[PDB]
Amino acid sequence: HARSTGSYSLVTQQPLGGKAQFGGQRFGEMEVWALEAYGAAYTLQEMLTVKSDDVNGRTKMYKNIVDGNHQMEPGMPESFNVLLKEIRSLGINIELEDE
Amino acid sequence: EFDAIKIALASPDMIRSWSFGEVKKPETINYRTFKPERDGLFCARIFGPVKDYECLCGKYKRLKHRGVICEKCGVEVTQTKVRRERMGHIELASPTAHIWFLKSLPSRIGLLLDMPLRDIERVLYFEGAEAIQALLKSMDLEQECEQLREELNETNSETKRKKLTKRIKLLEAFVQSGNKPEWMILTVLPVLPPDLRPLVPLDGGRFATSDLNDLYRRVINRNNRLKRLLDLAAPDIIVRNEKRMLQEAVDALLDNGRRGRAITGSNKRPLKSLADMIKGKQGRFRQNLLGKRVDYSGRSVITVGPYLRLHQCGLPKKMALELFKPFIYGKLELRGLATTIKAAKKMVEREEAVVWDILDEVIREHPVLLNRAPTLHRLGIQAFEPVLIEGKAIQLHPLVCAAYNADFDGDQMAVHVPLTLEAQLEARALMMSTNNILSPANGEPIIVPSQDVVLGLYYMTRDCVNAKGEGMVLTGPKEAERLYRSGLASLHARVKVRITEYEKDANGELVAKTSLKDTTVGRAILWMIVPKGLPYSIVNQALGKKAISKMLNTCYRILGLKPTVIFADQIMYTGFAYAARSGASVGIDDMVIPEKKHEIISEAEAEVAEIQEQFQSGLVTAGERYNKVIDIWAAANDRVSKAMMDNLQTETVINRDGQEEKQVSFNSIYMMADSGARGSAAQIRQLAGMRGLMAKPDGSIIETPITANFREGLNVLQYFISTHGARKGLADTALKTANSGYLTRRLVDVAQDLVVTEDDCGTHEGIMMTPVIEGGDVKEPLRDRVLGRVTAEDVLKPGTADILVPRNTLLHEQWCDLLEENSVDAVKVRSVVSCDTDFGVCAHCYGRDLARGHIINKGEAIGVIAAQSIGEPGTQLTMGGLPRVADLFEARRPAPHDILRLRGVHAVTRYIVNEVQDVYRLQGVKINDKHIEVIVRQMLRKATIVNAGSSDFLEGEQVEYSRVKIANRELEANGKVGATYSRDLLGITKASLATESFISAASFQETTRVLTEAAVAGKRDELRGLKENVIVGRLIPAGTGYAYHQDRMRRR
Amino acid sequence: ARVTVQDAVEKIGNRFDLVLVAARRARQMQVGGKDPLVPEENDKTTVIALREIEEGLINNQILDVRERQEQQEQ
DNA sequence: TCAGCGAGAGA
RNA sequence: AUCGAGAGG
DNA sequence: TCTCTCGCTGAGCCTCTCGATG
Ligand SMILES: Cn1cc([C@@H]2O[C@H](COP(=O)(O)OP(=O)(O)OP(=O)(O)O)[C@@H](O)[C@H]2O)c(N)nc1=O
Ligand SMILES: [Mg+2]
Ligand SMILES: [Zn+2]
Ligand SMILES: [Zn+2]
Repeated sequence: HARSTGSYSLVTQQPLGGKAQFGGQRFGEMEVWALEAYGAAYTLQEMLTVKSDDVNGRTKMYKNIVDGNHQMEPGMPESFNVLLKEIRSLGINIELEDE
Repeated sequence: EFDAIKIALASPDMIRSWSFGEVKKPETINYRTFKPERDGLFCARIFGPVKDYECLCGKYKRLKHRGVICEKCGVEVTQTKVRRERMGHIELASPTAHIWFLKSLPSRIGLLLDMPLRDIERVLYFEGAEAIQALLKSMDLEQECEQLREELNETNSETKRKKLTKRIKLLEAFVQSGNKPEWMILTVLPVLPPDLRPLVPLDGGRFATSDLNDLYRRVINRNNRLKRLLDLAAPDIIVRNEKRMLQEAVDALLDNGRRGRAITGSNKRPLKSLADMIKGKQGRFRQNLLGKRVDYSGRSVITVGPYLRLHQCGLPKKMALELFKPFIYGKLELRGLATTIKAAKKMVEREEAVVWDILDEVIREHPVLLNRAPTLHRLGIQAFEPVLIEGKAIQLHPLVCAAYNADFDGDQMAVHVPLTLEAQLEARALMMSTNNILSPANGEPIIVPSQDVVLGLYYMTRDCVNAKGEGMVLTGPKEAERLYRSGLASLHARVKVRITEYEKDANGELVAKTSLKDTTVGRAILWMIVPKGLPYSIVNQALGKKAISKMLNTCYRILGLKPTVIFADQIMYTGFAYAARSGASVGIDDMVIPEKKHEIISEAEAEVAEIQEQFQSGLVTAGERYNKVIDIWAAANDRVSKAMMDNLQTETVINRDGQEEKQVSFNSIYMMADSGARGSAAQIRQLAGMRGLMAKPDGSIIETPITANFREGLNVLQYFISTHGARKGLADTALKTANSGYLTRRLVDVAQDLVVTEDDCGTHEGIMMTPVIEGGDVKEPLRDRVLGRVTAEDVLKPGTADILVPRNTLLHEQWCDLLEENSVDAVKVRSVVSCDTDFGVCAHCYGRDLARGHIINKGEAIGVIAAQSIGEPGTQLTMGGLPRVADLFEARRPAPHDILRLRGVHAVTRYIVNEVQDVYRLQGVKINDKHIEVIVRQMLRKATIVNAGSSDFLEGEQVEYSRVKIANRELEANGKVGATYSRDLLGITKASLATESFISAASFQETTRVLTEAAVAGKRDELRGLKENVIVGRLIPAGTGYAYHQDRMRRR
Repeated sequence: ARVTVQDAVEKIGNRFDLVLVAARRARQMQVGGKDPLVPEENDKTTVIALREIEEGLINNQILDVRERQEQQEQ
């Protein structure tokens, strides 16, 4: 089985996970540990933003790869926003301190 | 666009500020039709348009009028994404308590008050919490703290001081945080956004529903039932009971199951609350933020490819054509073969010949990453150059298997594609297989031939007597090759050949020497692949596994890296080529049974009989014949095994010339065992000797052994006996993997933030190194323990006023040989445990890099490396013992505490290191002591204050060691008196939860209490560790990102 | 640039900064439209940059002065 | 289920 | 899209 | 001060298949 692009889950807009559903492979915690022990920061940042639940970054990255420019500008994942909204739902104030 | 995350308690005004809609009285979405009903949980007005740029009534549908609310229906036009952003609120009619601040072992909603938990619960259960709300409102914190401070001094009992300090700390923290009282009791409730709790359609008309929408509706109806009752002025008897029914309802939306009798739904399973969506293996932290599913990936079965070079792998073309789609689209657009995306997609789908050349050019110099699932160390992911093949399986290099722990009996593998220039360069420069030849856990090579290669090279270099072609004199290796390929000579003939070899002259210049040497044909043939610079004596013998490893290491040391990979590939080709030509096989007559066996057993059966006679008339204890019979059987088994090996090792007798002689035999099993390719001595014992003595399931020794082997088979009773051990081994393997995994995760969590940040800290302390001698046999010498360290002080020669060793020197192989030429003493070291660096370690206190050979660089994540290096052999052992090391690393009480208190950090360091190495060495596992020292340094990061001094303190004041040291250093130049502190020791699980960062502590485990303390303290997170930046999605402050972060602090 | 990169590591000093310099130099050729300093030989920008670094013609302080020259002219 | 460690008991 | 049952490395 | 009940906490990783009930 293999995949390049496809469909994403509804709440956490990450790829689905079955061959019958045309899903992607899972990059777990131990693989993150291995990349950290290598020191490959840009590969990890690719693995967490552009190939995952970041929405504008993957679109811009696809257009750039089509145009021949191998460069990414990442953003914030949606799962963090979901976690923040749930924490707010529990009656607790949590904030990103811009200052 | 941000640098910190702040957490604090919420207020009714903040909750109403977060909201877009009023109190939601309606209960249901609307089941009849798609349009939701107003004012309820799902609502078009509150949370925004259901469809992009279209109002619910449909009066406005298109852009230029955007930003204008419709008049007739009052609907704003906006993108539907806002439906996963906005929130709402429920305005209650009666106040309700928050279960989190009440339900805990240190209950903090009644910690400020003096009421016990039982009494507070009884008042709250009414057998609505206006009493609690008013009591918290009326309390004055400043006067209470002033009274408690005076009361603390008067008290002379240690037990009384324990509670007073806890109360004072909580009061002071609550005052300084800024959170007002009476906020732990709710008056408004927030509502989660709609699109994060959606309703999913089904094949039939019915829709799947979420648990949250049920609990919310239950709370809404139970709270709204009190709304109408207020106007009717019902008797207080009915009023009180409903209030309690409200309480539990709220305790349903919040953490469920914390007070017993968890609510359930249609099935017989409890419903999952909001607290269930944040913790556990299925929560957000451990399932969606520290790991996720990715694009540009694939999976398949793996097969061996024997023709590849070490930096290549074989990739199927059907997978590749789909993995690299956008690059093909772009290159198709570049050459004019298409004019649109749809045309290119159709052209790729209806595959032509032109697209295959495009695929050939896209992947010409593009690496890929391969990964095997269990992923125990960092070598479980590597990078390769892909070669397009036919079929469906993946081809893998034989030399990388042992690092992957892979064999070709059904294993699968995953593949990923880098996309940016930085990622491609990192893959080429850091993760390429040609870069990884030395272990990070020790200093041993990770590529090593085995099995058929070893057997082929061993057979190629053996020696016989009176073989064909013996006695010739040759001009060189080419004449030997010609004679062997013609058919005029044997590989095992003893001859004289003229050989030339090169050596280092004085500065790396190769100088040649030529002579005559007695050797064999095969050795001279093999000499043609050895690189220039190595002596001839390294192949003039029978080459086993260890000899081949030694050859590879010598070539790496003398000549470097580039010749080494070529030498390895040539060795693999030669071994595979010459294993096939021998026709080595296995047959039933290879397993030879000694002739005297039938004697040794029989006489033994006599002796066991004789002691039985001694049991007829009382002469020996009935508990003594057991031992004597067991000893007799052990001696008999030893005799039989010795006879078998003595017959098998010299089984060949040879007629040299009219005379007989003995030589090493050519029996297949014996050569397979001797060369080191497959098979230990005990397995040969079982195959052709005696099976031995078994054990009962309890652990006792069964008196009668198995006198048969696997050649002459077993009967029913012996076979039945031998099943207990097999089942016990399989059960032990099946159930102890989880313990190793849990220990590894704990070790990774305790040390994930340690990074090399400087070069020299300036300290002068250290650890004295001495050889480990116990009982009389030196278990550990005094050479390997100090290889690669840095001397803390000057080392003196065995004489007055003599300095044997220069300071700050880095000991390498040549230096080690020079030292061992006249070694008379030992060397002190600097340890990472004794390092004055703040927030990290310095290079000279660490040492050299085991993977590379030189001094450790800046930006290394040595903590993760230590954690993997320790956790890998424990897991690999699975598929005293593990409980012993888990008991040490958790600081379990039987003591290390007294060791630290009485002899410093050296005592605990020595105790833990020695007691871990004792367990690990019994299994023959090699791990350097640096990693254990890293973990121990992480195990002690807290100090207990005693004397306040001139700085701020709170008597006990368990604080960070680094912060106390910083305060003492700051209050030194100005002139003052510092504080007094003692060092504490903690277990890894306890040490992980007491960290300055609450995000990582919440990520580890026990989310609820960590979040409770953080919310009541008003903590602030600075995003300094690896895990925090992983969770937020930024470059980690290590490796290729390190400089980036150093730029950031230079911008402020 | 091919099979092994050890020479460029020795010429720059460590792998982490070598990656950054190589990426910065490769982006100039790929996107900014700049000519190579070696025969191209049907190679990608990454390996071309690695070869130029191994030859000694490219390092960080060279890419500083070269860019400073362009700013003055413009 | 089974350890592990507080927390709250008392003679 | 969970809940039970098995299977592979 | 020194035993004795009383309790929430935690328990390896990645794939595949079926049915029943939403
Ligand atoms: C059952 N299981 C198996 C594995 C993985 O499977 C590998 C061996 O599985 P295997 O089929 O190749 O058999 P093995 O090589 O040991 O012996 P034979 O080839 O028969 O001689 C083993 O390394 C291990 O990582 C795991 N991580 N968890 C499990 O629960
Ligand atoms: Mg296998
Ligand atoms: Zn409208
Ligand atoms: Zn230091």
